[PDB]
Amino acid sequence: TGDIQMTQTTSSLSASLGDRVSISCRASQDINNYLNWYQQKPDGTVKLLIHYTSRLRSGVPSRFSGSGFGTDYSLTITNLEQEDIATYFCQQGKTLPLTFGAGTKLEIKRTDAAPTVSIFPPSSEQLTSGGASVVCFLNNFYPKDINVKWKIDGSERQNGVLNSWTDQDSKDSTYSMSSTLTLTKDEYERHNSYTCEATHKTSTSPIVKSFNRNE
Amino acid sequence: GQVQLQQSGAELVKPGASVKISCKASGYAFGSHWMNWVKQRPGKGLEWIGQIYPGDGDTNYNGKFKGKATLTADKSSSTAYMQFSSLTSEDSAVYFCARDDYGTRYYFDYWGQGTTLTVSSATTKGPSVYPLAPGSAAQTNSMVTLGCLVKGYFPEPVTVTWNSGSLSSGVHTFPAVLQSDLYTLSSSVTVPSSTWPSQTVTCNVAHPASSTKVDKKIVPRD
Amino acid sequence: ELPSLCMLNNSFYYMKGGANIFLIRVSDVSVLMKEYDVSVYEPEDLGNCLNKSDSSWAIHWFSIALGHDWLMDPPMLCRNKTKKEGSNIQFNISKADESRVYGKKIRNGMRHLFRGFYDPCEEGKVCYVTINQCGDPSSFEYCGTNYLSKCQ
Ligand SMILES: *[C@@H]1O[C@H](CO)[C@@H](O[C@@H]2O[C@H](CO)[C@@H](O[C@@H]3O[C@H](CO[C@H]4O[C@H](CO[C@H]5O[C@H](CO)[C@@H](O)[C@H](O)[C@@H]5O[C@H]5O[C@H](CO)[C@@H](O)[C@H](O)[C@@H]5O)[C@@H](O)[C@H](O[C@H]5O[C@H](CO)[C@@H](O)[C@H](O)[C@@H]5O)[C@@H]4O)[C@@H](O)[C@H](O[C@H]4O[C@H](CO)[C@@H](O)[C@H](O)[C@@H]4O[C@H]4O[C@H](CO)[C@@H](O)[C@H](O)[C@@H]4O)[C@@H]3O)[C@H](O)[C@H]2NC(C)=O)[C@H](O)[C@H]1NC(C)=O
Ligand SMILES: *[C@@H]1O[C@H](CO)[C@@H](O)[C@H](O)[C@H]1NC(C)=O
Ligand SMILES: *[C@@H]1O[C@H](CO)[C@@H](O)[C@H](O)[C@H]1NC(C)=O
Ligand SMILES: *[C@@H]1O[C@H](CO)[C@@H](O)[C@H](O)[C@H]1NC(C)=O
Repeated sequence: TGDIQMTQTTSSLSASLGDRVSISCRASQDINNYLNWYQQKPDGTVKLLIHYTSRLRSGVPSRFSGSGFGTDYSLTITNLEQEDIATYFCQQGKTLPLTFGAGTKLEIKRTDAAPTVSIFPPSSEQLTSGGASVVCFLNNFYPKDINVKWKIDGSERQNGVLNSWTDQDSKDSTYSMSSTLTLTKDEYERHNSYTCEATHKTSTSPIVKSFNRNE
Repeated sequence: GQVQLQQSGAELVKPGASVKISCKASGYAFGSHWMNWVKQRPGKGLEWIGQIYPGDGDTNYNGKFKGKATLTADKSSSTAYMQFSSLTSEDSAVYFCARDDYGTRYYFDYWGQGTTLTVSSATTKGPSVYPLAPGSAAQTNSMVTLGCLVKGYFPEPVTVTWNSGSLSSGVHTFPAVLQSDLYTLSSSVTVPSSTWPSQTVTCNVAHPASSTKVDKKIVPRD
Repeated sequence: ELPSLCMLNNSFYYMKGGANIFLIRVSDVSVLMKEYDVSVYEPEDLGNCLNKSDSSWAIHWFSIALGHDWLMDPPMLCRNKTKKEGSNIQFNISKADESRVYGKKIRNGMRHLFRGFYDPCEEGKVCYVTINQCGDPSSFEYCGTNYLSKCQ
């Protein structure tokens, strides 16, 4: 017969510290309780948590437990902790080829937090290279949804903006974002004010940080 | 002592070429356990490639990776190898070695740290490290944020630290962005206003593929 | 043809049966689990534990000679012969509940087969009789002729 397909129908979930969560896993064929759970930390390190549906590996907190039979399985985490931020993978060990579910990402819900916004002009070093990057850091906010708009001399600018978002901070459950507006040195010297505006649910007004090249 | 699986470093390989990565095992009888291999791409879950039993050299492959992957092992050095043939962009991924328990239970009880393969025709380039300091007219708070812009390198990875690692708590290093065959990333650090600029703050960037190690001191703008 | 036995030391025994030799060890170490390995419910199931058919009747006789009751006693555990690691047939003789009477009966079987038999089973702890066929990886180096010559 065909390969055993492992389905984790929930790709991501979020819960508060102390909450109980359950992560479902189902197989396309009876796997007879040969079902293993792995935890992958954000840094990529993988650890076996549970084998044979419910058998906890040494050192794994008892908050982690596994249930299931036949095709349907579940990983339950009670009293969710800060250290449980991770992606959880199921895996059948019934027959070759071994196959894994696609993973369920776990993130912590916390209270709302406004971003701390900082703006940085290009260094003289970069200007010598012929580039000019204006960097806006938007740090330690929650929830993750945020909007950044750049304006040069009052006009919205979308070309040349690259954005990058960190994973959820393991210590305070916040997110951070970097937004970089890169111009050529010459274009940069053709304008005056470079402004980062952040819209976030914590405030009805944008958080506005600005640098003027006339310094 | 304890079980460890130490994998070889990141590889950049041109399309069409081959590459062989390794997994050095310690802390257990290497000939008495299967070594399995797993491929991870973002949003592609985990894919089992195959396994070798170094005790007798026997191998089992996922049919999806037959011909693509060739597993070997050397008992005398306790090292498992995975060789790729005719590499293409779909082979760009992180690859893990992972051992099975004694008795072949089809769970992977210890994992390597992963090896990142990049298949690309783009050539290796060292980064430029640019200091991010507040504008001269910027105001002073109780905290001050500084940064480093690590621009125009290839391939991944770089490593970014602050004051030779002394400064670690208030750091955010952002995922690199690829554009026109070059990566750029930024990193921020937040320190008390008393400490900087009175005490020097320096970001340390390393790019092994280009043999680049740069320290960039963040000086106030005047 | 007929089996011959010997006692190397306080935990190492051997049986020769036909052209095969078996390492028999009594210790508190087990690498088998009912979750993963083969439960031997009837003597025909010993075929799942051993590749060679000739080696099967000796183990069948040995188990009978130990006093194992195939109808009423708990099943033995063995590693599936299809696995790489080699034969491993295991009697659970722990001086604990659910195996206290069984364990004493099997130990008395060992005393009847080896006069010098030593009991290493501590009360309230696990204890096992383990059989590996000489030449399987599971017998390691303990069936080299430097060991077998000391027994006979
Ligand atoms: C050959 O025959 C042999 C003889 O028959 C046979 O050995 C016997 O096997 C039986 C059956 O397996 C054993 O009976 C069971 O024993 C289990 C193990 O007991 C010991 O471990 C427990 C768990 O220990 C972890 O958790 C503690 C609490 O957090 C920690 O303090 C520990 O440090 C340890 O943590 C470590 O491991 C964790 C898990 O990986 C991990 O999270 C953590 O980080 C860390 O790494 C102990 O609690 C237990 O303590 C007993 O003894 C002390 C005194 O020393 C007392 O104070 C305790 O009160 C307790 O009595 C042991 O140290 C037990 O888990 C099991 O109990 C469960 O099942 C029974 C029903 O059978 C229930 O009544 C009971 O309530 C338990 O239920 C739990 O599990 C079930 C699933 O089974 C679950 O549904 C339920 O919700 C609940 O979670 C039972 O007693 C027997 O002990 C063995 N005897 C001997 C002598 O070894 C052997 O297997 C045979 N060989 C083969 C190959 O088959
Ligand atoms: C019996 O001999 C073997 C082989 O050297 C050894 O491994 C084992 O520990 C010995 N047992 C005892 C009780 O001396
Ligand atoms: C039986 O033979 C196979 C090879 O055909 C081998 O892999 C396996 O370990 C052997 N099992 C035993 C119990 O000898
Ligand atoms: C032993 O393993 C084979 C697969 O190699 C399987 O077909 C068979 O059912 C197993 N036997 C037992 C008794 O588990």
